[PDB]
Amino acid sequence: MDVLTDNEFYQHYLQNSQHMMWFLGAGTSRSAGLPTASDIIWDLKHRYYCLHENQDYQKHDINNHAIKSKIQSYMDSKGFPLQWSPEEYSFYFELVFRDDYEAQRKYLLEALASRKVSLNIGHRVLAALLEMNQTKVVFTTNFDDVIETAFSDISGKHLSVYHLEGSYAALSALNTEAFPIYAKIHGDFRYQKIKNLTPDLQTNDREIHKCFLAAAIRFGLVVSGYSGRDENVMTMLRAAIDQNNAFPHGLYWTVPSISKSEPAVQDLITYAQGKGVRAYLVETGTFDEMLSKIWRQVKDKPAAIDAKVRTARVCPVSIPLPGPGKSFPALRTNALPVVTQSIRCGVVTLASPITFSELKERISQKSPKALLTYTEKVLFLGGEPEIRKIFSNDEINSIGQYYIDEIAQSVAASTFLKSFVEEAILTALLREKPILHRVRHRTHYAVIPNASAKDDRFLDLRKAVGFKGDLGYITGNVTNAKELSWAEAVSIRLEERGGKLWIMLKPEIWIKPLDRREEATDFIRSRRRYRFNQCSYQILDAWIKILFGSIGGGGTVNISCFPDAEFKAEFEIGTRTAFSLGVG
Amino acid sequence: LSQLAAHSTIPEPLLLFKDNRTDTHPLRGLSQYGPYSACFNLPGQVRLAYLAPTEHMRKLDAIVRELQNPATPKEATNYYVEYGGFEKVFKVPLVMPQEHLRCLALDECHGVAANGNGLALADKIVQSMSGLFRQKHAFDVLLVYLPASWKKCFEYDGFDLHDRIKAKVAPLNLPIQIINDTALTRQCRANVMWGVSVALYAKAGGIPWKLADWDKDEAYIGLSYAIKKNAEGQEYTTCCSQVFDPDGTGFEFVAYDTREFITDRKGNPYLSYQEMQSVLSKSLHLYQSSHNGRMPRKIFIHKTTHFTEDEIQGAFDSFSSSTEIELVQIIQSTNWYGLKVDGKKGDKPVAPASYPVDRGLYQPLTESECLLWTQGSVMGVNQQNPGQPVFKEAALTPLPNPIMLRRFSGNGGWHATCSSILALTKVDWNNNTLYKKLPVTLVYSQVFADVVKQTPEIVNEIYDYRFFM
Ligand SMILES: NC(=O)c1ccc[n+]([C@@H]2O[C@H](COP(=O)([O-])OP(=O)(O)OC[C@H]3O[C@@H](n4cnc5c(N)ncnc54)[C@H](O)[C@@H]3O)[C@@H](O)[C@H]2O)c1
Repeated sequence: MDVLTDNEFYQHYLQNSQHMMWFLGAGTSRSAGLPTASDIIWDLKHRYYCLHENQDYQKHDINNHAIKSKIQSYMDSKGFPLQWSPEEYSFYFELVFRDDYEAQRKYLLEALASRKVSLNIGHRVLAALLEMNQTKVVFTTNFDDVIETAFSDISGKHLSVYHLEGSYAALSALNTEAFPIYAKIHGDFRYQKIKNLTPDLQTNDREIHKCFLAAAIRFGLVVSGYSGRDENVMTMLRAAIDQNNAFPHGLYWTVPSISKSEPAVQDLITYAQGKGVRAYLVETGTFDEMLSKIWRQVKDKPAAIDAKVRTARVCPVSIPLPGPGKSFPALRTNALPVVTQSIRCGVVTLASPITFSELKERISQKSPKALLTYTEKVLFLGGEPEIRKIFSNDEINSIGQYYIDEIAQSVAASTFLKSFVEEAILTALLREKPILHRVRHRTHYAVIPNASAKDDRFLDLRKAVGFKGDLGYITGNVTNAKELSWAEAVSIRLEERGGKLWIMLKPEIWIKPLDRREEATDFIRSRRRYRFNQCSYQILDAWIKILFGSIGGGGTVNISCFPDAEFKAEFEIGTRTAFSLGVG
Repeated sequence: LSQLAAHSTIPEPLLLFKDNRTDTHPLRGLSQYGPYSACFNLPGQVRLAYLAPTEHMRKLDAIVRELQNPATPKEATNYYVEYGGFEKVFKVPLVMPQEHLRCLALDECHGVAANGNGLALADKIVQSMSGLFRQKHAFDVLLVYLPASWKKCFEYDGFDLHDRIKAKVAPLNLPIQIINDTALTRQCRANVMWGVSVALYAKAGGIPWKLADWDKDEAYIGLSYAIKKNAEGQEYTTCCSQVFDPDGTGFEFVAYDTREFITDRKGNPYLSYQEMQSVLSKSLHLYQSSHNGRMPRKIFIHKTTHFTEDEIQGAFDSFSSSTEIELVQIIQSTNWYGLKVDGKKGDKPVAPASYPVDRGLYQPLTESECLLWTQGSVMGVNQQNPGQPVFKEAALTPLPNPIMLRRFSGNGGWHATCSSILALTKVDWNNNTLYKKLPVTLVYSQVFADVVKQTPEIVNEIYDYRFFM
């Protein structure tokens, strides 16, 4: 009963944002660093419980929600004050400390001294809403300066405070309609003796009480972040309810969770409903959530206020910078650097647009010796007779070359272009060599041919794949299969990392049919079981010197894709694989 | 030239045990010293309960009896230490259940399991489980045995029988422990014994071990999502979150269901600005409640997928303006692998090493990406032959595979991030080995989101970690 969804308490506020006054509490300052009364009380309780060092310490181990309930029930067993009661604070303080005012002062100066008070989104939003005249009256029971600092930062001026000094001015300003007012209300008969308050200050407190009564005579209350611990505040609220036509636009009590509400607030809401007031117990999550969802729909936002409320654009400050190292234990990768940021490609324009699938099936049916691209316009790296020969149709307009500059970012952005570049690189690589070529799952491999698995070119591969210096076998068939021929292979991939192009190699073995992979995987595991660091080093070196010409020179080999053509591609892949060593 | 900057090594993190003693090996530290002690916390009498057919109750009783008797590795396991019984090590008695706590299902589940059914078996388990809820306040951890006939229908591409049973059991705050046929079999008693005893103590409420570097003031948040289909055919996303201290723990979550989310061409959802802001604000609210109003000075946010421009701004608007927020993306699969090449000394020139790369090596690549290993050679934890490194994964993969970290925020310093990830790797209580491939935040959040996804309704509650996992 008397429960609305958050959405229902967002259209009512949008229309009547001008007829609303806020009653804050200690929960609207918990996100800023300052602990609330519940946190202090729980700290005292678990210190008394002997859950931790009961003399002086910090860093509790477990709080949970079952341990907390166990502690609260154990307290309630002996007859300790009920939860959410004004008697609880002083009672627990006296029980835990048992005089020793010096220890009390050390506790309060250890729990609230090195607390970096800082703003959150909700406080900035509230300060902005105070700047542009949407919310007029704000009431609070806190002893902090979060809202004042927020208003000073957002606006640049100073807030008008009407606490115990200048209390009589609150009603006069309300009657004269001085809109921005921020009135504070003290606690329960204990803060009076803390500051040695004279009875004149008690008269001042009831002054802000009459202020509240008259404000409710003309506004609506959206009290948030309050628990009902004080009874003076509850009595003043009840008196305000007793006034005729109290809160014409309704009284809203926002809580983070209804299932974790307080009995006192339920009693107050029931009384308010009984008297005939539009009182609802809404659940809007935390304070920051509510204030941000409110700030979303605020209209006529000045540019400066909006810029000052939300966080500015986060620059890419994520720039750590490394340097070269000097120490002996090193690390060898599997990546070969590629240094060629320029290719020449041929183009052709089609009168009738074609799709990627149609081009692929035409290539599959009418296989040329040329490469093609498919994003929106076809770029090729083949020969002039062949481009005339493929799909013909005489829809060609121009064959003006298209230079490709800074291929790194283009490869990083697109996906088909990266595959095209990888295909061109591999075609240049495998040219004039007996190694095979397979394109399984867009993960181009290089399989050793079984017909010529006896050349001296693969002698090192056989040597580095055997056991104890003996020659091994780089090509054969699976044990329990006559149609599962296997051969040593390597997968070549192209990767982009921050403006550089790497070629990644990985040893693997290839299966001919490609459709019978279960026993193939079993055979892969049995073969690769004993391939540790020392064997992998030799295998990688053998594959590198098999593919990229020869090593020892330590330079940058050059490969050409279709060298005797008008549109060729040249690359300068290095022979040595990138390494690293450092610390020192 | 191809000199890839310089690498660095993080020393292996240390764990904290009873009476403030430190060791890198969890099992050995538990054996000599015992679990971490903090107050009493009341795992003073770990009482168990049974849920299994009376024809299969004997084996469960047998394993519970074996839990209180010593066991030996029986061979050169190279990692495991001799088990001394539950009275030893844990310093806490284990109580066998009496006749009053022997609830069971009679005959309904056998034919259903033979037919490969789903939700109905879980609901019948829930009804017997309610028969046990009539007596909940008699035990701490509950033992459930699902025979191989019920393993027949354990899962089918999604729905998992134990996972859905746990999903239906968790919201009512009672822990369970699943014991499958592997534990009774596999003939290596010592390996099983260390894997179940620790989990029972953790679910009872205790803390087995804890990181020894806890003086820093930081927090680690892990986010994961799961796509679920509610009624009337509408797509929903369950974004679960979990916050850690620099010493592990992290007993609570924020479970939140959302509708406003985009989706790329892989099924990965992306929260909007408001949804991310709400999730992180609820996470901060949870952290403040459990730590008596303390706010962390630095916050680490770990996610598997990248951060959209809206999600980065959503994160910065949830915490205060004086809190350093650093967002990290962790990728499991990478095209790079590394080999160690030492040598020189005086004997011979450089040559490949006999063992793979160290665990703590990390290699910066670019202005935003780094290669952290978290997998490889680790020294000082060998039990078969001391003084030799153990790869600990020579059976699965002969070579370790690194992981890539991308940073969408943060001021500087790869050392802090890599050290935090490596330390968080070692604090998973459901595995018996040294480490895992991923930090505990991601795996925990993922499994908890997977469990939450199976709820029929929309949940926006705050849960506990014992009742899940
Ligand atoms: N900041 C301060 O000055 C301060 C701090 C502690 C206590 N006090 C004193 O305690 C007395 C009683 O204060 P109280 O009534 O607020 O007691 P309280 O601290 O118990 O109120 C806390 C209530 O706010 C809710 N809350 C907590 N965090 C929230 C969040 N992030 N968003 C929304 N709601 C949240 C809590 O659930 C609870 O209902 C006052 O006199 C007050 O002066 C003041």
